Amino acid sequence: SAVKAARYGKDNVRVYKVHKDEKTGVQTVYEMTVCVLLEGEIETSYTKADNSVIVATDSIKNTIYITAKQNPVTPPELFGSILGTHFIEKYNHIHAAHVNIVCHRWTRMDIDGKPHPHSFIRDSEEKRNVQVDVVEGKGIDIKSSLSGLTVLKSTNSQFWGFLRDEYTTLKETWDRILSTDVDATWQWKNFSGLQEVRSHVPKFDATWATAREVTLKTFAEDNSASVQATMYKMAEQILARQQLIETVEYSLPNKHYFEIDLSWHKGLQNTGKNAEVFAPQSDPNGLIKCTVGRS
Amino acid sequence: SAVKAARYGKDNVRVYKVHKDEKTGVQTVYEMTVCVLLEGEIETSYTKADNSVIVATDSIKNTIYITAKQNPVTPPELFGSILGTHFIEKYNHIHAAHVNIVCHRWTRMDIDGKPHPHSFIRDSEEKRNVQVDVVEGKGIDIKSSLSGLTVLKSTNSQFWGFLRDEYTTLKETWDRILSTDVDATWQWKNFSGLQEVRSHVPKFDATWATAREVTLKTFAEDNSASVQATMYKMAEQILARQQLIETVEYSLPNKHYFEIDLSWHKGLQNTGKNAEVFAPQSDPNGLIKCTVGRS
Amino acid sequence: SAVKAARYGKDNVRVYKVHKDEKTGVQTVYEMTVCVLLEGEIETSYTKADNSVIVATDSIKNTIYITAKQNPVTPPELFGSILGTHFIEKYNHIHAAHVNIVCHRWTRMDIDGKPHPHSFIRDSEEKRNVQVDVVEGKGIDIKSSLSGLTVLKSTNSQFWGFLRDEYTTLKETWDRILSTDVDATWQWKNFSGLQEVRSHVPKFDATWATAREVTLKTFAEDNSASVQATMYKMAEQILARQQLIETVEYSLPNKHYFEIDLSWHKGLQNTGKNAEVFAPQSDPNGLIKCTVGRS
Amino acid sequence: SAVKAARYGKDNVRVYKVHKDEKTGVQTVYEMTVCVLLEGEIETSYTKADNSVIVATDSIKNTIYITAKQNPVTPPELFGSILGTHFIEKYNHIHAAHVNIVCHRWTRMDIDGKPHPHSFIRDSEEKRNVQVDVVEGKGIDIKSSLSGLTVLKSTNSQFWGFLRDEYTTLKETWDRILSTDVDATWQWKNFSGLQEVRSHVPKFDATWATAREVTLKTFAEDNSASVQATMYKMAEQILARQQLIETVEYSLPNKHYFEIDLSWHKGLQNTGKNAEVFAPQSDPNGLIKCTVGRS
Ligand SMILES: O=c1[nH]c(=O)c2nn[nH]c2[nH]1
Ligand SMILES: O=c1[nH]c(=O)c2nn[nH]c2[nH]1
Ligand SMILES: O=c1[nH]c(=O)c2nn[nH]c2[nH]1
Ligand SMILES: O=c1[nH]c(=O)c2nn[nH]c2[nH]1
Ligand SMILES: [Ar]
Ligand SMILES: [Ar]
Ligand SMILES: [Ar]
Ligand SMILES: [Ar]
Ligand SMILES: [Ar]
Ligand SMILES: [Ar]
Ligand SMILES: [Ar]
Ligand SMILES: [Ar]
Ligand code: NA
Ligand code: NA
Ligand code: NA
Ligand code: NA
Repeated sequence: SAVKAARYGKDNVRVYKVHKDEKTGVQTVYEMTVCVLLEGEIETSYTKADNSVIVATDSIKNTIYITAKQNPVTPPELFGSILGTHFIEKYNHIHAAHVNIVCHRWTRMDIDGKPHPHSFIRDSEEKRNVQVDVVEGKGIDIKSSLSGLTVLKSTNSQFWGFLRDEYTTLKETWDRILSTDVDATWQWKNFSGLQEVRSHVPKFDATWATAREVTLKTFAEDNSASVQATMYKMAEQILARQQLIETVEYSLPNKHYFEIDLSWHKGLQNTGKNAEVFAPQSDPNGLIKCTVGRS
Repeated sequence: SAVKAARYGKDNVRVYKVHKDEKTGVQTVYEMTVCVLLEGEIETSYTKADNSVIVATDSIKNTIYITAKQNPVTPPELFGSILGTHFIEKYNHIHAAHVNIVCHRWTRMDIDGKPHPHSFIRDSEEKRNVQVDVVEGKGIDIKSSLSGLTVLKSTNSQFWGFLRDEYTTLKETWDRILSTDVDATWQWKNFSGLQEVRSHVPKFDATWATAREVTLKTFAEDNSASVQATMYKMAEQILARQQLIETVEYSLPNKHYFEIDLSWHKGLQNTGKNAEVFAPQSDPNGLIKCTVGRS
Repeated sequence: SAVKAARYGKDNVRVYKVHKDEKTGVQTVYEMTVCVLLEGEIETSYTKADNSVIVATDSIKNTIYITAKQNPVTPPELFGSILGTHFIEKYNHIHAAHVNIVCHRWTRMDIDGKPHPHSFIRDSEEKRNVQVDVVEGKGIDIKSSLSGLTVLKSTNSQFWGFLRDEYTTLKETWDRILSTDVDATWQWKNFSGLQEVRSHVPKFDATWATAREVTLKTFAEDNSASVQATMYKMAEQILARQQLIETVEYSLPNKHYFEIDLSWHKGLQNTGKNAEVFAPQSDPNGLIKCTVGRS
Repeated sequence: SAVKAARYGKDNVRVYKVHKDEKTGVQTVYEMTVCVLLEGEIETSYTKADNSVIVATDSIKNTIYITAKQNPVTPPELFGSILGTHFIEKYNHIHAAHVNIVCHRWTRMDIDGKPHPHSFIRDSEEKRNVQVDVVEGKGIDIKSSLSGLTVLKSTNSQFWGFLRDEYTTLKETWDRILSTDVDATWQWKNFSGLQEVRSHVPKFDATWATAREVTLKTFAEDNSASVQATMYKMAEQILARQQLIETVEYSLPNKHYFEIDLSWHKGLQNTGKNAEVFAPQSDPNGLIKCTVGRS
């Protein structure tokens, strides 16, 4: 046998960091879950019980904590880059670092009108994430995303004119519910190293903000021909609003809500135009993915 | 043997309902998970295979759906009452109905400044719930609650002067993080029936709003002596702001965040006054409950 | 206001312990999640910021770990008792200790026929649990249970002759699937203290074994008239097989599996006697509880 | 813009099927969760609101159910192939079908010694899975796996001689606990179509059985130099026992259990050779992956 591929490291490192403006007295907190996996000349640790090549997962956990103390942890794209550059610059036999960051929401609380200086609320389970791959002599590839953004519109969603054969039972509809959890990824042009990443830093928040803003607006205003048609509109708006983005990716569940025929009981009318009460369906669910780049 | 207690019914009924103002064109959606358990003279179904006494769980699922079409599903306290009264008035041998409702958030989206007429976002996993027990010849007891409200303050939390013996290793602190998920219950005075419930309807939202408002403010403004001291302050503020509430209950995890000594590495300083990076601890967690009523 | 009820302590303490027979070289591992909540004269910690009355949750976490080192952690009923007695005997102002233990399965692996001396497998997510309430001057109440025991029979389950009214749509069936997760609790006679608990120790495993054995057999052999009828049979068999048990409790979901009419497509026959393919329904689910004691 | 990649279909289709030997009266049940995603000339559904190209996700749900009635659902590798071939042979514009199956355990119950003819138990949350990609004019690629297989050995695991620098705090150990959840994938040689898949059918169970048997034995008998060294041994044993397997993949968390220094309290000794009580750590966790093919 032989080692064809190998990576190893530390998953699920929970990390908190506070910033104290000792002038204003305003505190900002950040919270993330971090994973770092390394590659390189580490095959012997697998084939020959040679641990001499292993930076211990424990130590990678140390490094995450250390790097966070020594550097800003915002924006995620930058922290990832700094963390991954460390591993490949520090160790000769380590040739790639793979850094996934999941960011958790701590939104400043508004109390009696006023933004409060050090109290926070998890106002969603929506996440901002990054995948940052730092390969030696290749640069830094960054996939940014927002995920777990759960939305529902009660009308202005259609689905008609799909293929009908002897497998088809679904009725054409000109008015349905559409609900999804948004998973959106945008992939940056290759950067050459930390310097280039640092030169674009303001763009990372900007593009994230844009992605979320477009997602929410297109969803609410579009008279959806299908999930397919609506997600493509979002994607092409994002690509047009930031040229450092090479591709845009959406994975979207169709979280169906079924009409309930209630007419067997007192001729009660609750379908079509009369539909008021709906059965949310835990499963199964439609799943729709698309990758959109420039023509 | 003999049947000492028995209840049965349907759990986890997912329910959606839209309201369309066909004037304005504004739609409001509601989503909940419903459980109804019945009691009465149903022992024979257990001891003698006598199914004649059983309203089928399936049918209870029907009734939930039906009741929702025939009535408003807001406020939860009212829907519960209507649903539970149905069972005990309809069936002679059914003497109590137990109705738990969990309400899901669908907050209207703000698009380009403007409230959108039919698009919604799950802007938290926080729930509003009710437990409504309708017992025949006894009235309607209602426990309302908010839950899953996750908060964190970065300072203005203390814990010193606790008992110290040969089991104690915890250091006194005059500045720590405090994070919790809020579970708050307030118990209404017994109501006599649907009429009395209907006469107070506006109070149910009001009190909920109050509970959440007090919870968030007391948490942010209080220089916490302990979780114990801070939750009692919330409870007594709620009791004072609504006389139809008999008791107030808080269950609160203490979701610890530990300091990370980083001084073994380059004499780096990250404890006490220097603390910037923290290890959120998934487990274990402190748990603190209190029931507070009037003196 | 005033404190009506109060308890506090530590939840979700994960605990592992190995036993090494240094004779045979056979190791036995145990793993549990532990919660201890205390009561007593602790109101002032809530009303007056008086922390002097508080055994710190941290210290309760210490005590769990310590008690486990100093004592056997099997059987759960005994460990609970020892742990809870500690708190009420140690502290004057602590008058009750509430101890929930959840036990995790580590079943010895069979390798090449032979029981292996120190390798284990989680061969189910089924748990053995205890609730042990130690109240000062009142003794020790113990609720033992098994839970998360998930079963399914493909036939020999019936449900006919239930009430039919204008809410009923469910068809009578003389052959259906029955699936559930078993939650079974048996409540011991009050014990006077640790001595009495120690005098019965062998009974705790025995009764657990019995409960599981009866549960599985009655489920498999009974031609079920209903969940109601089948669970009562289990309960009365357990009560008859151990006189130190005062009551037996079952909570059981009915995890429905629906027939799929496939006759719209090539007159394919998949209902009634022809039924081969079924839709497992995540929700909603029937829920059936019973408490059975002696006549 | 333009569509770079696109797939769509139905996720989380829950499926049950019983087999009745009407001779013996022995029933066998099967339960799985199924996902089918299609590709082809479907870009217009995204760019031009052209639904004419879409086989509705609903219909794909039908097809899963239908295919299951018309064919055996065991072994998973075969069902996948049949299901995926259907889509690409049926529709001109559909050029690839992607079929993930997750299999759920229903192990026949042993009652009073005897295998019971129609009663079953979920005796683990361990799954057997397949990923079957059917691409038109390319054949059938199959990734089989077992997952969620959770194991722990109490000794005979070592970790020493890893790199030590100014990031390292972890102590070398010649005796620790090793716990993991096993995720093992083995990738078959490309098959040309359904015929070739059918010609190897007996091998699929065999290889699965082998994978699990090797996994469990190597884990229990190996004096682990590291997770790395132990997983490679498993992989090379599997490759040697089946030549139709091209590569073998392991993803493995290191689910750490920490020693508890209890010496601050009554000089109690619970470290090194004395260690009996351990803190299972929910997070973070070491993660170790390897892909092993033939030299
Ligand atoms: O928007 C939709 N896209 C689809 O592909 C689909 N299939 N069924 N329903 C659907 N709705
Ligand atoms: O606020 C707190 N209350 C407690 O009871 C406690 N115990 N440890 N830490 C604590 N913090
Ligand atoms: O066993 C059953 N008990 C019930 O109470 C019931 N209700 N619907 N189906 C049922 N099956
Ligand atoms: O088996 C192990 N492999 C590793 O790579 C490692 N790192 N810390 N501990 C470890 N144990
Ligand atoms: Ar952070
Ligand atoms: Ar969409
Ligand atoms: Ar509703
Ligand atoms: Ar609090
Ligand atoms: Ar234990
Ligand atoms: Ar049952
Ligand atoms: Ar199946
Ligand atoms: Ar391993
Ligand atoms: Na390097
Ligand atoms: Na009645
Ligand atoms: Na006491
Ligand atoms: Na095709």
